[PDB]
Amino acid sequence: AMSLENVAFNVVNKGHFDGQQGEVPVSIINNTVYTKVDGVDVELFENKTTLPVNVAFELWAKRNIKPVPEVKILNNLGVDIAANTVIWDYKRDAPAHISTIGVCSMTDIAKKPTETICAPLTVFFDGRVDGQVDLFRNARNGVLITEGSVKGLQPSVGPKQASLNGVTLIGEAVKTQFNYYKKVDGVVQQLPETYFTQSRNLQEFKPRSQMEIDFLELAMDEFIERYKLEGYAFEHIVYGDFSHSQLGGLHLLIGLAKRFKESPFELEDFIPMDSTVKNYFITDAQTGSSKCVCSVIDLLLDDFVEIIKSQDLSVVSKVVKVTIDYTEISFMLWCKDGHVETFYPKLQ
Amino acid sequence: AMSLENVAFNVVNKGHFDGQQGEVPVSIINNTVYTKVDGVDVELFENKTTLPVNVAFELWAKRNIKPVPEVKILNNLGVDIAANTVIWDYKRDAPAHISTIGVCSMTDIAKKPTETICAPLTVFFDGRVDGQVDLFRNARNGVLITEGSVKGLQPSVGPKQASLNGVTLIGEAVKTQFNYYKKVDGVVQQLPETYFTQSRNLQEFKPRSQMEIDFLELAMDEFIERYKLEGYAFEHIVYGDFSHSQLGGLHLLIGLAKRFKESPFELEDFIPMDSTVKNYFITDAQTGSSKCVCSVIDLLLDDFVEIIKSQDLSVVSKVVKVTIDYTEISFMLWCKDGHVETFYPKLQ
Amino acid sequence: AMSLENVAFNVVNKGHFDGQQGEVPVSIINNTVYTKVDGVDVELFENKTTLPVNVAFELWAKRNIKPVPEVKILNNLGVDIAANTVIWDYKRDAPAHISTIGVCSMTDIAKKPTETICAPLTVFFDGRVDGQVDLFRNARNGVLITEGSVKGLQPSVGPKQASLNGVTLIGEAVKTQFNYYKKVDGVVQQLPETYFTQSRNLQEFKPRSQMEIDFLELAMDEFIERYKLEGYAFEHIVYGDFSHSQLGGLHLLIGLAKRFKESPFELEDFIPMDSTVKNYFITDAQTGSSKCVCSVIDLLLDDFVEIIKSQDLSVVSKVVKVTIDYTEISFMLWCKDGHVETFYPKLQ
Amino acid sequence: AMSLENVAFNVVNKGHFDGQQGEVPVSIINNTVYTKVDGVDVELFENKTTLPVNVAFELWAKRNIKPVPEVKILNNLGVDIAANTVIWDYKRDAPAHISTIGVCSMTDIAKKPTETICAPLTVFFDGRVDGQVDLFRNARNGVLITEGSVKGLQPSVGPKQASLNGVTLIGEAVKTQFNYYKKVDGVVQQLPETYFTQSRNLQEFKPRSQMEIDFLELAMDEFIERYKLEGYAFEHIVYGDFSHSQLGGLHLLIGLAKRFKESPFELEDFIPMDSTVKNYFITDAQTGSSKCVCSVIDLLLDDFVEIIKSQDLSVVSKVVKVTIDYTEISFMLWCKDGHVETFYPKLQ
Amino acid sequence: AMSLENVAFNVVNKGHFDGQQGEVPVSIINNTVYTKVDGVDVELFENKTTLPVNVAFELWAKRNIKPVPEVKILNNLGVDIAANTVIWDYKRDAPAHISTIGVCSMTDIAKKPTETICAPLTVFFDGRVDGQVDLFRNARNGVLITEGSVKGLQPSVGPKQASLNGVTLIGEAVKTQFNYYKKVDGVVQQLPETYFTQSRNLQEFKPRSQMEIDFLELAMDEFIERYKLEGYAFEHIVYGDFSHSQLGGLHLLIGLAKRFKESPFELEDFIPMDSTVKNYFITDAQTGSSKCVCSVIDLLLDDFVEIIKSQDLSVVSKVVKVTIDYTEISFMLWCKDGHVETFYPKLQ
Ligand SMILES: Fc1ccc(CNCc2ccccc2)cc1
Ligand SMILES: Fc1ccc(CNCc2ccccc2)cc1
Ligand SMILES: Fc1ccc(CNCc2ccccc2)cc1
Ligand SMILES: Fc1ccc(CNCc2ccccc2)cc1
Ligand SMILES: Fc1ccc(CNCc2ccccc2)cc1
Repeated sequence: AMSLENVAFNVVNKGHFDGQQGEVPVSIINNTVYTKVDGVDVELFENKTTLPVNVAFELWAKRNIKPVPEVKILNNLGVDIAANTVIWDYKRDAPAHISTIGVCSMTDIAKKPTETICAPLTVFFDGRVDGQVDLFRNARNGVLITEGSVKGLQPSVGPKQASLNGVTLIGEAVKTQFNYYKKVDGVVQQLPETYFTQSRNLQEFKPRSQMEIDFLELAMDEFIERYKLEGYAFEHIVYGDFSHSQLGGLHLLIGLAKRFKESPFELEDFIPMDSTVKNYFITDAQTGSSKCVCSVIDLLLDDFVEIIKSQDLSVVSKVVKVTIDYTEISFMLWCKDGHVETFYPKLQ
Repeated sequence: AMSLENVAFNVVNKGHFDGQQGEVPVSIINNTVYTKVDGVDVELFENKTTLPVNVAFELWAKRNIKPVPEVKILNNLGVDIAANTVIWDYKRDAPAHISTIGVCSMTDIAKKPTETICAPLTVFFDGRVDGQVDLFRNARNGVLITEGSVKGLQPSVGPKQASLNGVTLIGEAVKTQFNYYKKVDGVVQQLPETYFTQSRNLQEFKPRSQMEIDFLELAMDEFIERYKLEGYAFEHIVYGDFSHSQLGGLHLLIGLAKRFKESPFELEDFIPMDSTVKNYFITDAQTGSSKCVCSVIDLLLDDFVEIIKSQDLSVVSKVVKVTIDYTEISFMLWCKDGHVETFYPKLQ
Repeated sequence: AMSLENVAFNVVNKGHFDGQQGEVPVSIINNTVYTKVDGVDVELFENKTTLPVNVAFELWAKRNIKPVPEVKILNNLGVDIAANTVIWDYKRDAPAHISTIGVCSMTDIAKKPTETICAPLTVFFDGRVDGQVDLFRNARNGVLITEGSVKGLQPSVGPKQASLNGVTLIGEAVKTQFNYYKKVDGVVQQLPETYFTQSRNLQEFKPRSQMEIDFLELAMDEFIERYKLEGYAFEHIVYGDFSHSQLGGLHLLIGLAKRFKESPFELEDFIPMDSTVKNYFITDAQTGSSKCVCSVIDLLLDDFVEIIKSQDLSVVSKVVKVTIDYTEISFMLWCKDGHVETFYPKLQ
Repeated sequence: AMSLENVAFNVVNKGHFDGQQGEVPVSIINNTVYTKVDGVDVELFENKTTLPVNVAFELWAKRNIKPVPEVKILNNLGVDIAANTVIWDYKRDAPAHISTIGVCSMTDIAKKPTETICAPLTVFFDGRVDGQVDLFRNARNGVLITEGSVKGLQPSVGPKQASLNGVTLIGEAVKTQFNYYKKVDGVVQQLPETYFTQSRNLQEFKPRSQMEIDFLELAMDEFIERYKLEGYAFEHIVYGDFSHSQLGGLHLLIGLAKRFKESPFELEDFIPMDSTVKNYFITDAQTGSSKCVCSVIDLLLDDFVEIIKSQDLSVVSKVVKVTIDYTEISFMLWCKDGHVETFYPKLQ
Repeated sequence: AMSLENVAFNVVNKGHFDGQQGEVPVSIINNTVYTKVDGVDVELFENKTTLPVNVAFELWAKRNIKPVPEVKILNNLGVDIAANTVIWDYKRDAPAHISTIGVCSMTDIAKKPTETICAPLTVFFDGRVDGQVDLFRNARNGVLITEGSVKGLQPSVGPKQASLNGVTLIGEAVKTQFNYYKKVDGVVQQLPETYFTQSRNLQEFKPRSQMEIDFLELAMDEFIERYKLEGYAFEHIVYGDFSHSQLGGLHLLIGLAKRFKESPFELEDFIPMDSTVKNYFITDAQTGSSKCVCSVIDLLLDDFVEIIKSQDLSVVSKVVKVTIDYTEISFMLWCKDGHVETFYPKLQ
């Protein structure tokens, strides 16, 4: 017995849709959902999605309030829909999927993922929910996350971090590291050996290794000397080159964070969404150096060092493919006389 | 247990809100209420009101589908709100009243007209509903319509016509003529002696007396001779004067209807609402004569002749107040040498 | 090379999208698509769909401008999507299907109906287009219309009428009667024996048989005597019963059209869409008789007489299922002492 | 002292902006301007323009309520702006010009047409307004309409018809035929010899010559014999050819009007604006014949016969340029063995 | 070959419109431009302008991504339009000019600034673009910025700072100080000797002279003693007077910045735009002192000291006109017994 007034009642008294019974007066004026509280209209939800206001309101209310995989991971693993839940994309203020399975009468393509309409879709199953592991086994295409082992199925250990209500974190009171499983056309497909991005903020950056603690504390010349990174172009790639009108390098987020405490800069996120490699139109406020498309990845500095110090440096220009967050991130490695010149996450 | 989906279910399966149980998927895109019918969004309601889309949707669904007094009569009798119903203003595509009594949680000022909030409002009571006559007796201010006689109360016989779902008609299968009662500050008022407008369409005009049958059939000179209307300016007032750049007269709808069969014309209803006297920016397509504000009343021709012959014709210009549809309509009577020049419903 | 400006160029110079090259300046203000014509913004399209303005603009521009099956027939045959065309629903001012195959990059689920995403959808194939008959043979689910005979396949002769640009007509200069074929899970289905609705307007009604010519010309008592329809309740079912406050019967459009010449009435199409049985909130302007849900079907009078005389009249109330426009329409047959009382298209 | 509330006061009490003083409460909800009338919001204006709601409201209120040249004539004469008035385009529900001279503070480029900003614009001057003829003399570019003769200036007699409040008419109580004058770069131009379109409706068509009276009354074979039009392709050009799937000809509105009495048809005005030649996506309801772009001109039949008989019929295909409504209209004349095949207003 | 999809393709792959070829799917829902990225709609632009969504999208995409003069400077110099570029007003989230020259088909008044329509407009020319200096020479009215000297033309050295992508900065890797030239009616007009505002933030304030370093470090009494500013009312003008219910003075931004580190305050920018003198409705959170219109200018403290210590202090109240950012900023100087009382940027 689903209604706009019942969804709004749950939002008011529970913080989200909890399945409780009751109704509150609701008014819809344009893209905002209001509720009458003692004679005054109070704002409950503002629709920033491409879905009707009341439909988006309900999907937001029915969002998954448990630690869930980050949207970048589920996209990298080809997820089209989520089974009996709404994975909310907080980076886009909209559902990660536009169609649902057993969530909202307006977006539901099916009530159960067993329906033949779901067959060609990679459905996401949450093993922490009863019967979801069995549904993964019966579905043609899908992705499964589990807290433990699923008998017979070879797991892929995922990232330490999951997104809890938009807050990406490594769980202390909750489990955020999941075992991942994928199926394509009924066959369990083996997930590749992968690196993971650390999902850190530029303004809230914290080092997660001694190399990262040393990068932010030590100066450019002594860090490169301490970690033997001579001839690997860290001065351009990680640190940046703001001397000319076009910003040079600055492809690792640790280098951007080190730069941010000295000089502020405008990172224009021209495609606001979650991805393994993010692109920004950067403008440096101190020098006036700028780059229209500055591809930035947040790898653990040790992992970027392991990738860069595992490449052949004798080719003028070659594509270096690396598996990060399950997807193959192609990099452009440029060399000269046995030393690196640049190594950026190649733009496609 | 009121909801958007339940109101929409009733609209789909019953034509209006009938109190039935059930829900249909609803989507709100801007000011339109849609419903999913076999995978396609079908339009259910387009909000032309100043109220939120879903609030207006519900009040429209909960509209009174019985013959009710025309909004002009209800305004003339100073009604503010309706008791336990929604009088829908089809001429404005909105409720006749913005606040309700026991209809919608969003517009309800009270659940029962007995509440002290209703005390200063002239509440409309429908005698055909059980207990509404008793509520009129207990209310401080109000208007009551009844099909029969009320104990002790002296009635006022209203118009022959009522509005059934926007279609104004004189009932054959239903009763449309009501007894009217009014109360101001607890005191049963004596309603005035009044004329009634006939509420006819220009394109669907039908004569309702031998004088009206003769007006439309006979020529100007013959009709005025037959009914001895010489010196009463019917040639200007009723028939019209399209010889100059400014349209002369044409204040009675019977003369507009006679004119409409011969030559078409543009009536610009610049204030779309129901009123005893309607104003139109008229442009005659044949001659090119026009009038910015052409006040038109639809009186029975016999009633207009009775009013015009009941006047003193010795004043150059005087205001002639006539009680029509219970309200006092001011007319401007202009005379010259004992004869009328014009008699129009005063632009005030 | 698809763009908003190119679609708009085609609309301006060709009347619809014809694949021509060129661009015109376009401006989008809210839900309207405008074009600059000599310095003035001219309206090109107003979006009445649930899709983004520019997406709907393109699908409308790319609509099928050839006689196509009526949306009621296509729904009745369970069609989900059209192959390499846009069937435009003129009764809803929106595409008949929200997803396309090889039409618009925004709505396209696939470029060709052979893609595995189309497999569970009943794709509509137009035999008049090269290679569409072969695609029907290869598709798992689908509906096929052809002007001629298909090798091996047993046809179903459809309605005489098709919809050409929203104008339903029986072709004289074009062919509008199609052979229909259906496939479910790869198996060519045997379509049922069906009656067809005549798709006539209330205001533009024309008789299509001597019985219909006699119905509109003769009086109630004479027609029923001439065609020996005594005891079949035609006086209530077809003609109508406007004597009481609730309109009795009036389920056949021929009786509504006969009534319309004498007295006008308000048909409130509360679910604006194309269907075999249409429901209307009717209000008769002469009597004041009304019905919230008045189910109306436009069968050829001969076909309704053949259906009503092919029934057992000994049950107080039974459901009579009739295959009309390929779908099973349930009727409610009410009898008393061997005679009919009512026979309406069941409100279910 | 201009305000939204004062414009709205004038609209309510005068039908349009008359310069009167006073204010009424106004509320703006989205694109509609409402006014509070006795506690209920009444709609005053719905913005169908590309301008802000209140700006468009004011320009509409300040529209020219005198017979003015039709927007097709004003465009043909290359007018950009009107001097101290608003020419309202009723075919587009918007001002004919987006910028004003002494009308609205929001759209005003200048308070007087003498300002140097107006210098490169062809300003329209209405001779019926005091001082407008003198302003035409002083302006660099402009168009002037007058009821009488202007000293020294050689006139161009315009169309018999002008547009009075959207109603195109030939004045009986007003003058609608104007003398036209044009100036380009300070030089009084000699306007060309021109034909005029008759600006008639398809549904409200009236013949304006004996040839037009004979066209609508006589049959195709009789009319062509009476007026000796053998070999001029009137059977295709004027009458139409609905035998094939593509509608043949039908370029003259008199032939469309003759056709309309017999069979109805859908004229899709895909570019809603006023022009000398109008294009329509036509669909004939009887035959099912259709044409994506059917160019239609309303010339007096005598003028079309004078044009078609004034041509050389020995070229397979040539462009025939005709001055109509002051603009050069290109026609495509197709001949074969000394006879016409088609002569349509060229799709360019 | 300009299109919405091509502009959106450039925004996605280049950060701005770079002239590249290609298209991405675009959807417009209300005032937001979305793009389909792997089946999910990602937001690309939200229209905060008074222009149509797609028109504003294109002008924003085509914005000048080089250091350009600040909008306050170009307004002060009377600029109406920019030649073959879009100067984007980041303080208003809209183009600095509503009409373009060779940028967008919808906003273009001309393709080249040489067109006679541009003649009365002060067109902005960027000398850094090939042929723009020659176009300035040929234009009737205009403003020209150059990095070097233009033979014969007497330059005006502009501000040290220019706006690079909304970030106002003094160039280190780019040149931000330009030579300015102006022409009025074909004549090169001599630019006045002017002071420049420093364009600093209240929250991000940095001193740019020893006097400013001393103002923020030293207390009120020792700064005024060190710089001999006794009897010049710096205690009221620069520092502020929060003792009464109406805030006293606080007209220099350096004084506001000094105050901000001690006590926070609400600066209500009631006219959000770039100007030499900014007005704010200030409310001091600590004391509760407030001023409806508090005019604030950011002059270098040395320049304000040079202006105040160059005035005659014997008049009770006089207007002191000073040229700042090329425009004459009139100040109100109030004196008493040879000492200043107040000196604020006079409100007009
Ligand atoms: F839970 C969900 C998480 C993410 C999504 C959207 N992923 C779209 C995609 C599909 C195929 C390949 C790459 C991306 C949908 C639901
Ligand atoms: F049923 C209804 C019918 C009419 C109304 C609105 N009447 C407004 C009014 C109030 C006082 C004097 C004049 C007009 C409200 C409900
Ligand atoms: F051409 C088209 C015509 C019609 C449609 C929509 N039919 C929806 C439907 C699906 C299943 C059963 C009943 C109705 C889609 C495309
Ligand atoms: F009164 C008016 C009537 C018409 C207009 C608009 N005419 C636009 C145009 C300009 C140049 C050539 C062709 C068309 C503006 C005001
Ligand atoms: F690049 C541009 C920068 C600024 C503008 C807007 N300046 C408007 C103005 C005009 C006259 C005097 C004062 C202000 C337009 C384009």
